[PDB]
Amino acid sequence: GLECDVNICCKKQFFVSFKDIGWNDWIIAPSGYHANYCEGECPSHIAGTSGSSLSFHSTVINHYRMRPFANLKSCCVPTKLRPMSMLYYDDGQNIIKKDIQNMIVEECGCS
Amino acid sequence: CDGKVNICCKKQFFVSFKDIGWNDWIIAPSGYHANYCEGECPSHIAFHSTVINHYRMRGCCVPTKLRPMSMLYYDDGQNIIKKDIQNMIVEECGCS
Amino acid sequence: TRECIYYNANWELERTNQSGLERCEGEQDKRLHCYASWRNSSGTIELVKKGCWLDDFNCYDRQECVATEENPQVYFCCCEGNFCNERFTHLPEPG
Amino acid sequence: RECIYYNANWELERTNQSGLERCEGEQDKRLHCYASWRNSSGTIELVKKGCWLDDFNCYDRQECVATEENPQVYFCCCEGNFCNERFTHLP
Repeated sequence: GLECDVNICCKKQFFVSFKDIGWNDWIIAPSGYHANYCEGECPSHIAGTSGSSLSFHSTVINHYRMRPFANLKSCCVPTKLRPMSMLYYDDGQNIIKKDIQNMIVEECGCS
Repeated sequence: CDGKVNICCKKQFFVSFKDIGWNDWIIAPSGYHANYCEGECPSHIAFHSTVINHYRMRGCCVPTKLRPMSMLYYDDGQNIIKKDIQNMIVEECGCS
Repeated sequence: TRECIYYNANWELERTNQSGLERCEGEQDKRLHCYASWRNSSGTIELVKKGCWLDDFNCYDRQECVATEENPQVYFCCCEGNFCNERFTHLPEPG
Repeated sequence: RECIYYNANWELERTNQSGLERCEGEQDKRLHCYASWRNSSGTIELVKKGCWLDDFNCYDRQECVATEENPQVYFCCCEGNFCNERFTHLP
């Protein structure tokens, strides 16, 4: 629906273990995180519409559409992301604590 | 954008409310720069960012950053409303 | 930071107060403005709304609240600075 | 949320060494404190203490307990005010 279990654009639960990609030699904490990703089809069910019916932005494009955006396609992408704290070694081996934006995909929607 | 690659990038686009038909319900602003993303993904030229693309070299063009905007307008029942609308102005584009 | 005069003629249906101040919020980079809006069909002012208004280049560096459209049905002005929408006027400009 | 703040690398990072940190967060999410330290044969050397955005690792923990047994740098996080003022190792 919006959360997945093979279907419409939805949010797939996914855990990235830094050990699985080699980054545990520079990241101290966390040892991984629920990054998630988006996947699925972007259908056209709602007449008078491209993608999100609520977005002003794509309603303006959608309107300017129906009279230089013919070539446009809709993917399943993140609509909401959330930051995460990380404690890691920078490239001079100083220990850094930072809040990294856009780490965790919280919601998916068709563009 | 580039005369040589079709890279993913920000294209400018001003919206005039009087043009599209929307000035009878929208008091303010008269308009604004509602840009748009075009180009081809994935990017080969030029942090989920990196976990993705780094799982990708081994394993769409869309707004990556947006500004909200205030609007004064007539609602459906003919009342004047003011709302701060999220995701109105594309500042930056990138590949998902 | 930034405080603005607050007025809502539509306080009843939205559930707010009618009259006050509003304390402005906007993320780090950006400017914050005040605004007023009103009607005037026949000489008598009819307040609509006053409040905070997000970063908008039409408001940049305006210390007074001056509506500039020629002959609107609803007047709107925006400004920079604390309680800048306490007063408002109309100073039409070609357009 | 408020947390104990400590920065062993204060000089280079140009912060204060110690104090508090008031945590800020978006709307629907939890706040946590963390601690981090070295333990070099019986002697604790503090690395950093402060606030910690929502992570599932910290959920319903009143106590700051080390996540790992023998790493070079230990980490704990916890939920509630000043829960990172003291901490502990695993067994």
